[PDB]
Amino acid sequence: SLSEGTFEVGKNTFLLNGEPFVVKAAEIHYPRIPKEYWEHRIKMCKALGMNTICLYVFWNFHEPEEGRYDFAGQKDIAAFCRLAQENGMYVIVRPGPYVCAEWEMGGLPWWLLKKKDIKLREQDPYYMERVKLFLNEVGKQLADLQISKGGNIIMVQVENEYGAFGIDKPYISEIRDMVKQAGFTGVPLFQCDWNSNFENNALDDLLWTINFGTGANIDEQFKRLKELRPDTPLMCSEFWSGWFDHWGAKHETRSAEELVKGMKEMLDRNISFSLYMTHGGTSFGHWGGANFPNFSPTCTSYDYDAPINESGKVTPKYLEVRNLLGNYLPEGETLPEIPDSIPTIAIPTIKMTEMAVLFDNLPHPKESEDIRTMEAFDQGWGSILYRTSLSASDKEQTLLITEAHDWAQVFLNGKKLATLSRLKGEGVVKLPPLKEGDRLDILVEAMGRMNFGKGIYDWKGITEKVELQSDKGVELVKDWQVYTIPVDYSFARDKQYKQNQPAYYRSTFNLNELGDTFLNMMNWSKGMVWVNGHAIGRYWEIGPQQTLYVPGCWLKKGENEIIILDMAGPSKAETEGLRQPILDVQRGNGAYAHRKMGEGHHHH
Repeated sequence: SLSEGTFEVGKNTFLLNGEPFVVKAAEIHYPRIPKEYWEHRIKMCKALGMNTICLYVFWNFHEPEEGRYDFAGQKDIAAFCRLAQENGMYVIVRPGPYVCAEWEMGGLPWWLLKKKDIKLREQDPYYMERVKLFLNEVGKQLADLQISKGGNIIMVQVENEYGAFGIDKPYISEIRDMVKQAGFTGVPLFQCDWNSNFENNALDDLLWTINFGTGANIDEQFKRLKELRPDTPLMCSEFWSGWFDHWGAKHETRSAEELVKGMKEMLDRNISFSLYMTHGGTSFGHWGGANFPNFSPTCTSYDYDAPINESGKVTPKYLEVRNLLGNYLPEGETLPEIPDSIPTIAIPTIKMTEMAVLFDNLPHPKESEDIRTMEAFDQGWGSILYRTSLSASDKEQTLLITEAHDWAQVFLNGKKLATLSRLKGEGVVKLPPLKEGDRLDILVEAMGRMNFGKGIYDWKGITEKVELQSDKGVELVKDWQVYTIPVDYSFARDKQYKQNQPAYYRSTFNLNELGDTFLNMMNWSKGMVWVNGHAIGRYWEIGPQQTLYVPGCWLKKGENEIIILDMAGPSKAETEGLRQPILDVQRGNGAYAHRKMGEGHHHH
């Protein structure tokens, strides 16, 4: 076997193979970076002056269906770690089960919600059992990569900021035991929390660390920790810097100044850290999360205004941090060279030739007397259509959908009547006089499940009931035909394309030269996109994001295929490839209630 290296918690310092070592880590999310660019992004982190990469492990990404573990291709976290080792970069693993990170349900799998009374992030028998099985799989993948086994992994995390969730040491203790039983026994295990709550779940046999963002007061952050443990090395597990967007909210950026300063204060005290988002990348497909308690979906782009932008390019911020770090290098040391950027191409207008109307391409219906959530129909992602028939009526009636989780379109005999957005907490629809048998269609699109606090308990579809009010009172609407519309590329491809309402659009285009491009979705309403089978992510006319990053590595010389699922109908069925992204263009009326639009001068 390979020789055994070590990483230890020393006296006021970390020791890498017996020598003091300051962890200068780059936070990276392997699911948000095309597997073909992992190497490139790793090199960018290296030339930046980082010596370590911190990796959250996204549970639902690897086990989208109970029992169906996946660690191949984009999900091959071992491959990423090896790539990291091949570039002399150490790794710190945060194996979940919960990771937050503005990701779908904070990393927890939707199928856990199939158990109505499931209790998350505590010793619920079913939850704990799945956590143990998931961790064991992660162990089979990364345990042999611990530094103690010739690998590059120096530390492993126990849970994630539990202090901001509750107080349950027995739970944390069991999680710790599972991590150890999973195979991670050769390196130190650590906890991370806030200066104001780390004592609530702090275990004595574990390293304690603190998380905070730009503008924090270093001394005020570690003051208490030094008291409890005078000899413990200090580490800001996650230094949050930058800004991630939300649909319907103004785009923002953070100054390189404040960052460089914050990073210098810690460096000047030999305080270890992980720049929370050295490279954000993209929340491809349906993986983006959402804010809690006020539902707010994050944009597809996870640029974060990080040193390394979404497409992996150098930014003024990169240079400023690279130059800063370049000073704290060992005596007689030179920073590695900055890798060349990936070329960008502009693709000429692509006209969607084929079109397939969703209502004319429905899967088999699931029949249900009462309303049930999407998960109750064994679906975790995509859209879900609740259809029924209504009795005749002479006068107008009103429909109250009690919690269309996320975004719904309501149709009467195919004609759109209304659009209800969870961002505004809407739920009422006006019905005109009805004829016996009129068809009521309620198409509910599920966006990301909230990823913070109790937001993880986020059921999609219609959560409780649908009520009809008439001159005779209010009654529940029952007897439903339920159609689950999955996000699988396979489902989007298998449609009756031919040649207002929800539809799949398709077209092929030829390329003679490759490179990264940004699809202009300015002509479209809302939905998701696939290019050569890859799920590029969601888009929404309201912005701030208007383009979708498409990696050149997912493009091919010759014929390329693009499929777009548009929910409300485009202004024009065509898109184009730009060489620059659009992340600061908003459209339409406020997507949120005025008190959250953050602006008031002369409304009305």
